[PDB]
Order: sequence, then C-alpha cells, then structure tokens
Amino acid sequence: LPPRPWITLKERDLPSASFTVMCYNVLCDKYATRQLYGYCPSWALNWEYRKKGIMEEIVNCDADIISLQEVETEQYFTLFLPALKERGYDGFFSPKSRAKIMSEQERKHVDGCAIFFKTEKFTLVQKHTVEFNQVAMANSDGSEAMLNRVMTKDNIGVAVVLEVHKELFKQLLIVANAHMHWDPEYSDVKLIQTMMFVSEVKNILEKSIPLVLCADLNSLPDSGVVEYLSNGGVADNHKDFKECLMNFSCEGRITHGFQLKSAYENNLMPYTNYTFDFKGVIDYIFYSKTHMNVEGVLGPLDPQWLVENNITGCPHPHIPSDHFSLLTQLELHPP
Ligand SMILES: [Mg+2]
Ligand SMILES: [Mg+2]
Repeated sequence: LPPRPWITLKERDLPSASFTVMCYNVLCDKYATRQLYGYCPSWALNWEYRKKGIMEEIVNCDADIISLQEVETEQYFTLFLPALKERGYDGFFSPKSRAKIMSEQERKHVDGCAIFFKTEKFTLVQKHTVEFNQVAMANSDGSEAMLNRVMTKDNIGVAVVLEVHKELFKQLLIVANAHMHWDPEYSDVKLIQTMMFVSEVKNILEKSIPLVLCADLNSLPDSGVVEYLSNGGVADNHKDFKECLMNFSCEGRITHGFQLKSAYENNLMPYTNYTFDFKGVIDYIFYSKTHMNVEGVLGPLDPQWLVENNITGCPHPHIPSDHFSLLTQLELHPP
C-alpha cells in the first residue's frame, strides 16, 4: 500500500496560521456486512481487524483537526478518544438517536460524529450538537413533506468553537462535522439537512469567525447540496426539492452568509466513496474563503495500485473503510 501523494496548491505566507484538517468516514461496525460488502472477506470486515487500519490512517494523517463520521458510541470512548488523547488531541462526540428508546446494548452501537483537535494548537470554547429531526419538526410550519420525509430522519451534525493559539500566527474558529441521510432517492432531505446545519451553525456564530465544514454529505459535486454550499445559496425551486425553507435563509433564493470553497474543488479526487456499485465524491471539506487559503490536499490513492491489485470496491484487506480520508492544509489570516 503506497502512501498517498501531497498536492501543493499555493505557497505558504502577512502573518497567518497553517493547520491541517482530516475528514474521514470510518464505516461503523453495524453496517460493515457481507450483504453490503460481499466482495470483502468477513475476516477483513471484522471490527477487531478493521479498527487497526482505521487508527493507522488517522495516526498517519496526523491532522491538527480530525472530523470522523460513523463513530460508534462505545468505540469513541474505548478506542478513538483514549488513543487520540495519547497523541495530544482532545475530542467532542455526539451519537444519533439520543431521544430514541433502546437497550443499553443497542445504545453502545449507535454511531455519530466526532471532532478531535490538537490541544497544543487549539482550545475548545463551546461544543454543540445539531439534531436535524428536531430542527425539521420545529420548522415544519404546515409542510407535510417537512414532517413526513425530513423529520423522520435521525441524522446529526456537531460543531465546536475553538480558540486558535496566538503562537501559531482572542482568535476563534468554528469546526463543523455532519453526516447527512444516505438514500439516493432523498436529495430533498440531504439539501434541507445541509441548509438546517448551516443556519444552525450561523446561530452558533453569534454567541465573524471563520468556518471549516467537514461532512459526508451523500451528495455528488453536481447536486443542490453542493451548489448551495459553494454558491452561498440556492433557488427555492431547485429540482432537488421535488415556504418553510426560508426559515433557514440568512425572494426565490435561500441564502447563507458563509463564503465557502471546497478544499478539493475541480476534481482533485475522482471519488471519496469507493464500492463495487458506487464510486463518487460525496465527502467534503469546505472553508471560509474570506479567512483562509488552501495550501494543499492529500491526493488520491494511486489508481494504478488498485488496478494492479484488482480492487474494485472497498473495504478490502488493505483499505479499512469504504471511504477515503480527505486531508487539507489551510492557511488562516486574522482580521
Ligand atoms: Mg457509510
Ligand atoms: Mg456515506
């Protein structure tokens, strides 16, 4: 397995701070099944085996900020957090489904989103969880769709407000990490969840701070979701929607005041989720282009190596998740 190649996009340095951000969906044990991944042997799907490769990936990236999806509750506390503490990180985790009723056993296996940060470079000011179902319910204002299709979806985002230490260049940063509904037939939900996350992050912001937004969006670069984040808004009749929408605007258009750019824009990875049936870019690191520049990204796994090894889908004995990690070095300028 060849280490991945760094792509430099722009030279360093005005006074500014450099830091690296990882976004990685680890694939939780619950969903790593032979039914879903019938091309990967059971011994390679097993969590006792896969968690080694996942921890290795995270260790090797050595990001200053790490955003994980599909972190299983009990794994956050017994694996991800203890091991990352030993590397000088602190973390914040929130599971999905906290209001759902379930056994103690089941509660351990519910997954959610985690943000880790290097304590030498960052101090946590606030931490928040955004429950999309609750925000949908609270803003359904007589839309049956909001209620039937959006509210019934249990997805979450987490966000942390960090103080960036001066001796890297009082100075704040917000990192947000979310994981949107999966279903291809639910582009409206994916888009609404993204709009709710962003408007909810904006509320966090008052109480302006640059944003790093990591997510598994389950959405391709040509979607309403990506157009919305990238262009600072969308048409309220976008085809992905198939009145209450203005609740998330902040006239025909839903608007946000972040000015975001994808770290990997213009096709720097040909895919981010890699399976037999589906290969595409659905994971993203977005940043406030006002405050920050991209210096570089970790480029794709050498594609020749995958053809050499006849690897048509992940995970695989040597690739422990069906998603590839995203790793970016960003340059922040204070105001
Ligand atoms: Mg998944
Ligand atoms: Mg996914």
